Amino acid sequence: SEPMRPGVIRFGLTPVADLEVLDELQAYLTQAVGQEVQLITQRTYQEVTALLVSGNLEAAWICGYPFMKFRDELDLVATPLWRGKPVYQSYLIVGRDRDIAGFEDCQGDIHAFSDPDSNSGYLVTKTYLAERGVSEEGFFRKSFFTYGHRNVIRAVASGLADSGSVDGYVWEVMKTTEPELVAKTRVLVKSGWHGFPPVAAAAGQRKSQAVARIRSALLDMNQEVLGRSVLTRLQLDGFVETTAESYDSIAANMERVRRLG
Repeated sequence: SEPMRPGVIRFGLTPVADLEVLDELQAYLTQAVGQEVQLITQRTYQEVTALLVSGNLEAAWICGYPFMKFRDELDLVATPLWRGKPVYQSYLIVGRDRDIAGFEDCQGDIHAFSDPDSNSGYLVTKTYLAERGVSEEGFFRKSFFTYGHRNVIRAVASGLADSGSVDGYVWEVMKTTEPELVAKTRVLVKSGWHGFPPVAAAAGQRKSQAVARIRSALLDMNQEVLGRSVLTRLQLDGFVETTAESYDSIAANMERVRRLG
């Protein structure tokens, strides 16, 4: 019960954007919170979520799947707004010129998933498979993790993967920033709408001044020039408060996948 506190406010995420964007987000959070905030990048959602649950981050930008997986150990801070709504889709992508009708035609593909703890990069496609009585090992000739949504698009564009499961927000953003790369892909399947990947805190930190200041920095991010500059680079509109109810559609798919196979 001797308290442990960090030397600096730590904000965890996966590399969701270019280094210049992340530097600008770090600068914004430092400015809004009124003291140093350090961005801690990890490769995987397992890594970021584990650091947050164990009290080695003040907050983290995670995914609805890891959030619902550790629902009792985590509190929602804020949900991003994209194209005016706190929701997104999983895209199943193939090569631009690939001649197939739908999901069934992907049998025997090499498939690129993003991360085993990603809603849009794994769980949605896993739900499509499980509903039809198959797993990735049975349906695909090979499946692998890229540990990055932009990397799924690169894997399909380069022809190393026949198909891929990607965050629809990331595909739409990349279409504007790297149009010649994304033009080598097309969307075969769009999923249902799910809660946009949220910012969360450890359950034992509701009272925390650090979490309160990070929450305010996110909700008030449009108030100042630097905040609006970061949001413009992310193609996000801001952050809103949500309840766990917003992530019920992801919880439902987790329960479905658990009950099947």
